[PDB]
Amino acid sequence: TTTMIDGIRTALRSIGEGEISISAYDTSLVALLKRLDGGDGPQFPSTIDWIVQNQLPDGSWGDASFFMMGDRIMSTLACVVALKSWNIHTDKCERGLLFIQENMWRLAHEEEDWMLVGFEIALPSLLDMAKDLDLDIPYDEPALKAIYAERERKLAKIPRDVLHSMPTTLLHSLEGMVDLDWEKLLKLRCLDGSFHCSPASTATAFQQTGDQKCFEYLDGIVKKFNGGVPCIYPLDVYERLWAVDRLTRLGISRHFTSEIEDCLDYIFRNWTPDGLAHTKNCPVKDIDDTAMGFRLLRLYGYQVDPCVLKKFEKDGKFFCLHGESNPSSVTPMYNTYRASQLKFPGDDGVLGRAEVFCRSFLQDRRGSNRMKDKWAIAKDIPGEVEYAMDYPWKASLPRIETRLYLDQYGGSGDVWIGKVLHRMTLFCNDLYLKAAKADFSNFQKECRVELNGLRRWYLRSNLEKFGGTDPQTTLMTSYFLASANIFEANRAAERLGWARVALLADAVSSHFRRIGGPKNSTSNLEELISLVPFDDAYSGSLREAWKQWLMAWTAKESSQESIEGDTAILLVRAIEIFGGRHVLTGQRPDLWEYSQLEQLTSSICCKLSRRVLAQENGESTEKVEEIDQQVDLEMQELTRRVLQGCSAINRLTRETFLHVVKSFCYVAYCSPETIDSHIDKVIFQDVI
Amino acid sequence: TTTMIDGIRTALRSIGEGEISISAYDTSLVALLKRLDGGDGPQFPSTIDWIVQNQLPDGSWGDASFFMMGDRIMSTLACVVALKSWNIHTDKCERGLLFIQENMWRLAHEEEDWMLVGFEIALPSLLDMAKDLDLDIPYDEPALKAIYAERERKLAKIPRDVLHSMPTTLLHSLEGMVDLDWEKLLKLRCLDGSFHCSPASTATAFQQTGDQKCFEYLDGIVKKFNGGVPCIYPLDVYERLWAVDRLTRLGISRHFTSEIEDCLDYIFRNWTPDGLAHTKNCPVKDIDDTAMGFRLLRLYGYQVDPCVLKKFEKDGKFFCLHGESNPSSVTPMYNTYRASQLKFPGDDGVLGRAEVFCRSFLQDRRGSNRMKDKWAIAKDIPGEVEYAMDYPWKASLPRIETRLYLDQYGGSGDVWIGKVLHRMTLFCNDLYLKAAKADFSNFQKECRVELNGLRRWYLRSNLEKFGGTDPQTTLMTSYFLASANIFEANRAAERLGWARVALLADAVSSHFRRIGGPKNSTSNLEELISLVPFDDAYSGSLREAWKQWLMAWTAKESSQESIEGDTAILLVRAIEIFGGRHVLTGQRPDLWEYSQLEQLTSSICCKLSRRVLAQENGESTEKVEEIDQQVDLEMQELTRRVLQGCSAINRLTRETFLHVVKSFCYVAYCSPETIDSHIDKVIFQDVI
Amino acid sequence: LREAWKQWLMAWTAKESSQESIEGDTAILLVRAIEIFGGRHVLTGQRPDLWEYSQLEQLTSSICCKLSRRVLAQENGESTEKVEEIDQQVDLEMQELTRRVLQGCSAINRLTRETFLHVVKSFCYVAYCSPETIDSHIDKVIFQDVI
Repeated sequence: TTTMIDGIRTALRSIGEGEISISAYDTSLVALLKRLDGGDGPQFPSTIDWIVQNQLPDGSWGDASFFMMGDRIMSTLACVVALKSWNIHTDKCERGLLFIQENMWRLAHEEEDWMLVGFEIALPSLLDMAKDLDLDIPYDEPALKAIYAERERKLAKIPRDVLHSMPTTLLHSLEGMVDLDWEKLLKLRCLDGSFHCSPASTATAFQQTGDQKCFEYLDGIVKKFNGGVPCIYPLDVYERLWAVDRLTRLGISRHFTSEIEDCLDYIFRNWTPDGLAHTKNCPVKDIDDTAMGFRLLRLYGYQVDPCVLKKFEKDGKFFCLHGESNPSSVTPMYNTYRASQLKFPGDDGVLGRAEVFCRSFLQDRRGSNRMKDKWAIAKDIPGEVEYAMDYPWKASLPRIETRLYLDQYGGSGDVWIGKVLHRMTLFCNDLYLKAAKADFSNFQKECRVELNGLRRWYLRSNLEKFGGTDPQTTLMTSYFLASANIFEANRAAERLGWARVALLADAVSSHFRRIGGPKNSTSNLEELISLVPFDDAYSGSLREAWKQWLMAWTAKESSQESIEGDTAILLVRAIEIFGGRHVLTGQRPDLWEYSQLEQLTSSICCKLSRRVLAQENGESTEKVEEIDQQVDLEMQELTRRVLQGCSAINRLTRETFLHVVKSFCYVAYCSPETIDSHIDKVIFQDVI
Repeated sequence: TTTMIDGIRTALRSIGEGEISISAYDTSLVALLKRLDGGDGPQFPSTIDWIVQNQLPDGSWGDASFFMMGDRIMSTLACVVALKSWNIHTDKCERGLLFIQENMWRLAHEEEDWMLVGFEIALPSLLDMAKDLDLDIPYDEPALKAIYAERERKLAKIPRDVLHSMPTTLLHSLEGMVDLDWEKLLKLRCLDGSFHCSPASTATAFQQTGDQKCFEYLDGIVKKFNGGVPCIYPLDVYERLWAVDRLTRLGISRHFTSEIEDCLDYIFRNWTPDGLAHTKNCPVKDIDDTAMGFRLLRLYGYQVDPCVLKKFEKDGKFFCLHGESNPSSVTPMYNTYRASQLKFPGDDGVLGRAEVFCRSFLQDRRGSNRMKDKWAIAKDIPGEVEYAMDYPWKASLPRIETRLYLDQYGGSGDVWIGKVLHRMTLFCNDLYLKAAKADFSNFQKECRVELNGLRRWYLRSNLEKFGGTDPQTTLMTSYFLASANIFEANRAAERLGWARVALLADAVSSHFRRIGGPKNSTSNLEELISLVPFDDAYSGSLREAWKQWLMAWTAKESSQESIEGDTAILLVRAIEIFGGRHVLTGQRPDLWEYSQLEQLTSSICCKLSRRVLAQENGESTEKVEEIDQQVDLEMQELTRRVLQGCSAINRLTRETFLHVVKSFCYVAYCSPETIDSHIDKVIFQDVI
Repeated sequence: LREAWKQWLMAWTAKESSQESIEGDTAILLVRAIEIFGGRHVLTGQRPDLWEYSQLEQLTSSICCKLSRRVLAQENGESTEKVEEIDQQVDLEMQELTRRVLQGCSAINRLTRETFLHVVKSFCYVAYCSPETIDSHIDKVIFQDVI
C-alpha cells in the first residue's frame, strides 16, 4: 500500500555498496589458495560451505531461472578442480560432470549474441589445468576446435608492447595471457589494489606474487559477504546511476526529494573532466557513465562540464571506448542520443557533432536486427529507442511514456551478462512496478472521475453552444495537456483551473473569426470570465489578465500575425494565481528574468503557428525546416534559464513556464489521429 | 420492490426514440407502394403480414378498448382498399366488407367532436381510391355532402399562394391538398424530409418525386423497427418531457436522481429560443410543450428565460397554435397556469399578461362544462384543474398533491388522440401503480406507528401543566405540518424533532399569553427544554437557540410586533442540528446567502400573522389586499435563492428554508374545517 | 467587494415595484465593506456564531427602514401624532442593537462589532441633524484649527 514506498526508502536509506549476485567461476579461483601458514589449507572454507548447498538436481550452477550451458560449463568444471585439490566431498562431482557428457554436444548451438568475456580466452586456461589432474573429460573435440584454434586469432593480434606499457581493458581477463611481468606492471594497477576490478586478475597474480596488501582485497570481500565472491566488486557508482535512471523513467521518484540529490551528492565530488566508471577506483573510462551522468547531473541543476566528450570521439567517429575499437552496441548510443538534446547555445560544438552521428547511426539499423546488445537481455530495449528518435525532448509530455514505460519494463526477469551472469535487486525488482502500478493506477482512477465532474460544468454554463463542431473532443483534448503535466493529487486546483480557462479562450477565439474580428461584435465579453466560480484567494487578479488579454485583439486589428503566443500569457499568468505565488518582489534580477522569460514564451508560438499555416497550405519544405532551424535555438535558450539557477525565483514557478510551452510544441507535432490514441491509452485503459 | 424499482430504471434508461403503436391508416398508404428494383409485389411485404395476422375476428381494425366508428371506418375502408388492390388474400376482404354495410348506419348519429384530426378531409380522399376498386360502397349518406360542404369551405380556408412563404401545421394531413408546385415544396421540409414529420406526407411524395431521402427515413423505421409504420417518428422530446412531468408528480422520483439529470440535459442539448416541439427537429413549434419544459427546468435549478414567450402573445391573446386562432383544449392553458405560478422579478411582464389571461380564460370555463379536450381523452379533466387553480403554489404542499393524485391516473385507462387512436407504453403504464401506491402503502405504516409514539411522549413529559386548548387536534396538526414536508425514510428521525419542539414554543406561548412574560414569570425554562430525546451530539446546540429566543421574548415584550418572527428562524436552526450538517468557512458570499435568507422568512411570517389578525377582526378588504400584494412580492424574490444552480450553500439545507415557511403560508390560508378533510385523507383514509 | 455591489444591485429589482426604500440594505452594502477593506474574516466554523452574524443584521436593517419613513414624514408631518410615535418604536429597536455590540458574552472580535455601531451612528445622526446644522458641525471640527 503505502509501505511499498517505505520499503524502497529503507532500501535507499542504507546504500553502502552494490547488490550483485554472488558468482561461482571466481569462487573456484579464490578457493584454490594455499594458506599463509599452510596448515589450514584453503583460505576461506566458507566457499565450500556455499557450493554444496547452492546446487540443483543436475549438480549444475548458475542461471537458475534460465538455461545457458556456455557459462554453466565454466562453473561445473571449475567447481570440481577445486573439489580435487583439497579433495573433500566427492559425492556429486562424478554425477555433476556426468551430466556434462550428456550435453557435451550441446556446446556450439547458442547464437552469436551470447559470447561472454573470456570465452575464447579465459576458458582454455581452465582446460590445461583441468588435465593437470587428468579427469574423465573429452579434451579434444571438433566443436572445441574454434576456441582452440582461434584462441590465438583473438589474442595474437594485440601486441605485447601495448600490454606491457599501457593500461587498457585487457587487465580484467588476464589468465589467457601468459609469460608476463609482475614487477614492471605493478605500478599500472588499480587504486584499491585490484587488477581492473576483478578478483580473478588478482588471484592470477597472488599465486606468483603474494602481495599481502592485495590479499586484503579478497579478505575484505569474504568478511563483507560472509563467504563467497561475486565477479565484480565494487560497483558503487554503477549502482547510483542505474538507481535514479529507473526512478524518473518509472515516475515514483517525487517522494524522495531528500534522497535523490544524495546520490547526486556523491557524484559531484567524484566528477572529473576525464570521466567516471562503474566504480571510482578504475583508471580506464568509457562512454556510458560519462554520458548518462551528464543527462542526470544537468537535469536537477548541477553545473557540469560539457567537454568530457572530447576524449571519447576521434576523427569524426564517436567510439565506445578510449584507445580501443568497438562494434557499436545500442546501450551507449541510446543514452548518448538522450543526452544529445539537453543542449545550451553557449556549449561546445561536440554536443552538436554527437547527434549528427547517432541519428545517422540509429535510423538505418531499425529494419534489421543490428540494435541488439552483446551484454544484456530484457523485455523491450529497442521499443524504447523508436520512441526516442521520433519524439524529442522538446515535444514530449512527461506522462505519455510513463504509461508506456510500464509496457516496456520486465523487472527482475531481465539478466545482465559478464564473466558470470547476474541480477541486481537494488536496481530491478518486482516491487518498483508494484509501487508504480499502485500510484499511477489510482491516479488514472482518480483523474477520470474529474473529467466526469468537469464534463457537466462545460455543459451547464451556457458556453458549449457555439464554437467547434462538437464539444466532447475539445473537452478531452483541453484536459489532456492540462493534466499530463501536473499529475499529483494536491495541486488539482491549479490543474482543473488550468483546463477551465483553456476552454474559455478558444471558443471565443472561434467566435471572433465567425463574425470577422472585433469590429462587429456587440456582446460584452468580460462577463464570460465570471463563469468560473468566485474564490477569494484566486479570482481577484484573475480577471485582470482577461481584461489585458482582450486588447490584444484590438492590437492585432488589421495586423496579420497570428494571435496564439499572447494567449500563452493568459495561461502563464493565470495559473500562478491559483498557486498564490508572486515573484519575489524586492530583488530586481528576479523582476528582470521573469520578464525575459515572458518574452521568449510569447515568441515561440508566433513562429510555430505561422509554420502550421505555412505547412497546411501545402507549401515546400525548404522553408518549414528553416522554422525548425529557427525554433531549435529558441527551445534550448528556454532551457538555460530553467535548468541553471540563473536567479533566486523559486523553482515552482519555473516548471510551469516550461509546462505550458511544451504542450504547444506537442499539438504542432502530432496528427489529430495519434493524440486520440494517447487519450485512449493513459486515461481509460487501466493497468492490471 | 427491486423488480419494479430497478424495473423503472431498466426501462427508462433503454430510451430509444419512443414507443408508440403501429398505425392502421398510414400503414395502408405504404403497403400499396411497390418495389422499385424491378420487383413484382410490395417493397415491404411484412407490413401486409402485420395487416393479415394481427386482426381481431370481430371484423374491425384499430384499438381494442374503444368503439368509435369515427376511427374504425378510417381503419377498415382504407385497409381493405389495399390488400384487394394487391390481390393478396382477398378471402378476408369479404370478411371485413360484410359487417361494414349493416353497421355503418351508426355513423349517422355520432358525436360532434370526438373525431380524428383531419378526419373530415381524408375520408373524401378515400372515395376516389375506393371507386377505383368499386365494391358495394353505399355513398348515400348525409355524412358525405355535409363534409363536401366542409371540404370546399376548406378550399376556402386554406390559401394556395402564401402557403409556400411559411410552413403551417396542416402539413401533417396534406392528402386533401393536391396539384401544387413541388419544387417550391422542396425547401419546406425538415431534415427528415417528411412534412410535419409525418409518414402520410411521403405517400404523396412517391406519386411525384422519387427522392432517396424521404425513402431511407421510411425504410429505416420498417426494416430496423420490425414492420409497420408509426404515426410520427421520432418522439424524443415528447417521451422525455412528459415522463418527467408524470413521475415527479407521483413523488417517488427520489430513487432516480442519476437518471433525471441526464434526460433533462438532452432537453437542454435541444434547447432552442423558438420553443420545443413534439419532436426534436420540427420546423413548427407549440406553446404547451414550450411552457412546460421551461417550468420543469426552472424547478431543477437550470438557466431558462421567459423572454421567449413574446412569440405566442396574439395581441393580448394566447392560442396553442402558432398562426391560427382555433378553439383549443385546456391543457395548453392548464400548463401555463402552472408555469406562471413561480417567477423572478427580473423578467418581462408577459407571465403577468399570461396569468391574468389564463385565469380569465379558465375562470368561466370552470364555471360551465366547457372542458373541451380536443387532443386527449383522459380520466379527470375538471377535477384536477380545480385543485390547481383553487390552491396556490405558495400553499401547495408536496403530500396533499400526491394523495389526490392516486385518483386521476389510470395508466392503461387512457387513450390518446392523433390520426389513429394510439397509446404510449413508457409513461402511460400503470405498472408504477403496483409500486408507487404500494410505496404510499408502506408510507402509511411509516407514519402510523409514530402517531402513538408522540401521544405517549406528550403524557410522559407532562407538558399539560401549561398545555393549553386542545392536544389531539394540535399535536396532530403539528405533525401534519411535520410529515407533509419530510417523508424519506432515512431522514425519518429529524421529522419527529420538528413536531416536538414546535409545540414547546406553543406551550410557553400558552404560558405567556396571559401572565405578561418576564415581568410576572420568574420561571427559568433553560434546562426545561432538555426533556427532549437528547444526545451529547447536542452538547450545547439547543441552548443557544433557546436563550436567543427567550431574549426575543425579553426584548419584544412591551412592543407590538409578532412573536412568531423569532420562532421561524428557530425551527430550521433546530431541524438542521438534528440532521447533523454544517456549513464550511468558505468565501464571504456563502454567509451572505445565509444572512439574506433569514431576513426574508423573519419578515414574511411576521407580515403573514397580520392577515390572520385581520380576517376574523372583520375590517376592510383594502387592508386585506394591501397585506396580500405585499406578502406576494416578498415571496417572489425569496424563491429564487432556494431554486438556483449557482448556490454555494448545500442542497438539502436550502429547501428546508422553503419547507418551514410553507407550513406558515399554508395554515394562514386554511380553516380548521378544511383541515380535517386533509388529515383524514392522508393519514386515516388509506389507499387500497 | 463587487459581489456585495451585485447583492445590492439585485436587491433593487426586489423592491422594483414595491413601496419601500433602498435604505434597509444600503447599510448591508456598508457593513460588509469595512470587513473587506480590513480583511476581517469571520469564523463560521462554529454554528452559534454564524447564528449571531446573521442576527446582527436583523437589528440594523429594520432600523434603517423605520428611519426611512421617519425622515420622509419629517419633511411633511402629515400625521403629527405618529411623528412622536414612530421614534418611540425606533428606540427600543436601537435599545437591543446597542445591547449586543456592547456586551461581550458573544464570540465575535471586539473591533468588528462596533463597525455595526459605526454605520448606524453615521446613519442615525444625519436623520436627527438638520441641514442647517450639519455644515455648522463640519467647519468647526475639521477646518477651523485649534492652537
